Amino acid sequence: LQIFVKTLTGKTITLEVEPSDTIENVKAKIQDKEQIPPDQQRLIFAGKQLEDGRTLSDYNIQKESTLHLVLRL
Repeated sequence: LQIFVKTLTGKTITLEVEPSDTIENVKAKIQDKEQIPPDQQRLIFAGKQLEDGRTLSDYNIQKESTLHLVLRL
């Protein structure tokens, strides 16, 4: 399963994910590609900030969904 994350430079990266992946799991995938610690990451889907603990399927995030990475500090 693949989703897009718009990166700090406006660039797009694709992430390979699973439907039951947690938001913490997605932040760890972004840490591996962009080297931003998960605690400095805020992830947005359709204007709403995603929270650690919940899964992609919990937010109805599906193939080709786009998350927005913005930095906290």
